[PDB]
Amino acid sequence: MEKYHGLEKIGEGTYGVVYKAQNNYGETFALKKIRLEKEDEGIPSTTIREISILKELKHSNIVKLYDVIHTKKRLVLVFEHLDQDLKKLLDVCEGGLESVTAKSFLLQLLNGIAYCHDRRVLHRDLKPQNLLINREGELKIADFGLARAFGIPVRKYTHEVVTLWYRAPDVLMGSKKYSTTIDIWSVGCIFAEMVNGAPLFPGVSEADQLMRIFRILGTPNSKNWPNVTELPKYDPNFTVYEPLPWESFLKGLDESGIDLLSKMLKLDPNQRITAKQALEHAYFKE
Repeated sequence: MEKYHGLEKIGEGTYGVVYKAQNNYGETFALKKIRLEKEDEGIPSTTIREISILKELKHSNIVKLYDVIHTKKRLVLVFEHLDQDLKKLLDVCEGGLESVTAKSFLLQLLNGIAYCHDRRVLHRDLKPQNLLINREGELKIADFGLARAFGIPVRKYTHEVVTLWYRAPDVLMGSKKYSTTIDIWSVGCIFAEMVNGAPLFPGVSEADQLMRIFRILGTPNSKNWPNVTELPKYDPNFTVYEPLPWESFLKGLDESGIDLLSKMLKLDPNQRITAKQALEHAYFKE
């Protein structure tokens, strides 16, 4: 294909396997084989087009897309290559990341998200595994925009489970709206995880996920979430929980850090801080 050789499996993304490869310039790339919704139904032309426009996303914290290779029921995406990801790093660490590093990862993640959100490009699947990191501690987000083009599939058991951990309450309760707020919730979860060394809400199912959330942040109500009642899977019979003190589940974060984090994990999507507002927070000036 396109003259690439030396493939080498290097992981398994949410849409297929990822390989490290080289072209005929010696230069390295990451090749993602897209395994999609209906594989036997071919790849619609609108999909090809939607993906190819993602080539305009050019920013220091977004994994660059170089080429879209479409061959007889075989879609391959050629991406910038990075040798490490945040999940792998969190896995080996005990107690999380040092504050200075957490901050730098947080800053760079926000910058990437902000650049995309300004162009109406959503992720809808942010998680540690999609945050790629190079030698120099630079962070690049992978997979922005693929959910819109490919749709979000129900992944292999072990993957769907990890995915729940970063899913906003409104989404778990049946919302299907287009929103930038979905990504900000994921950042909050990622933020908490860098400080604690473990996922903040590790549920095993949607329902379990929602309860783990409410058990820590409080159950929704008229004051904290007007119109939550409009969500399809909302239930007024939710066992009531009062919110826990931020300090109790955020290991000596820091004052400004807790505040910023509290703005990300607002249950009401409409009150959730944006990426660009987050970048203005005193946390990053300290």
